Amino acid sequence: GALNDNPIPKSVPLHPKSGKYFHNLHARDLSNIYQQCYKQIDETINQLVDSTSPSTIGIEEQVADITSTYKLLSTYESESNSFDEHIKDLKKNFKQSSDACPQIDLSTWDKYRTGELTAPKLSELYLNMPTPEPATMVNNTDTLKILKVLPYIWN
Amino acid sequence: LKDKKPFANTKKTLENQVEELTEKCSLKTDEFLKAKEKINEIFEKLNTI
Amino acid sequence: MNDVIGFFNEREADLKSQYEDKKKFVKEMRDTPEFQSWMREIRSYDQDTKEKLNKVAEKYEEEGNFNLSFVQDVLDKLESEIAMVNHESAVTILDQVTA
Repeated sequence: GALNDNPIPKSVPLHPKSGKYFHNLHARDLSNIYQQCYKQIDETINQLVDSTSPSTIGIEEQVADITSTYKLLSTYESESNSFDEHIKDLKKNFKQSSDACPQIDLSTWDKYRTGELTAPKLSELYLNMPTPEPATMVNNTDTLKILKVLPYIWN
Repeated sequence: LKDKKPFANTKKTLENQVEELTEKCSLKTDEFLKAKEKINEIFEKLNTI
Repeated sequence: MNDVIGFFNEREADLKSQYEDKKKFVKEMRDTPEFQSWMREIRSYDQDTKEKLNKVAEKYEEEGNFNLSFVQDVLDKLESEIAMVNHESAVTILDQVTA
């Protein structure tokens, strides 16, 4: 094995200075943006009822497209939610493993750089972090109820 | 001390990595904020309806 | 790495202090005034005297005698035997007696 003559270790445990930095590591709360989206879609539903001529058919495609759009948007919100949950779990596990790994001094510097000491690497663990999945897709708004039933209600 | 010289060099390398990755985070944040701005513009368009 | 470099600097400050102190100690020993005086005394002997003293050095160091303790004890023993036993008149009076 090619040891690190580059004293930068392949992986190091959580240094407290960056432990604080690690505390700031989080996915941004986008749920406010999603609530804005959901409110806009509800207003879109209301105005779609308000404007569409009941004598004119052809809103089924509009409702289906906005249905797919809102499912996609809820999927994105759920992806971000599961991403944040995975960030939390990953942070907990990384902190536990790093604290289980010896802290960094010159001796541990050489051990970590040469691979003698191995610690969780947040870059590596983040790659190993579970991919954001749809966690609790936000379909429980009245938005998807109307976006689902409104083609048929229009009929 | 001969070791310490590479220690200093790769410490500077680490600092450069910090700077570049923070800048990349800022740029991705800017792009995501631009996406948010487009979403807000679509919000405004919806109110026109 | 910041902490590591600090620790390395501390450890090498300690090692540099020790190494410089002992290098200065060696410089004192190279050459110590006692060392120089002993070398001057050793080289001050003539040929046969230095040869005999080297042979006695081999003898004593084979016995472990070549030390300040044994040498000084021999000195003091001979001094006690000489000073307590106080030492031409004899020879001349003997010649008169014989004639």
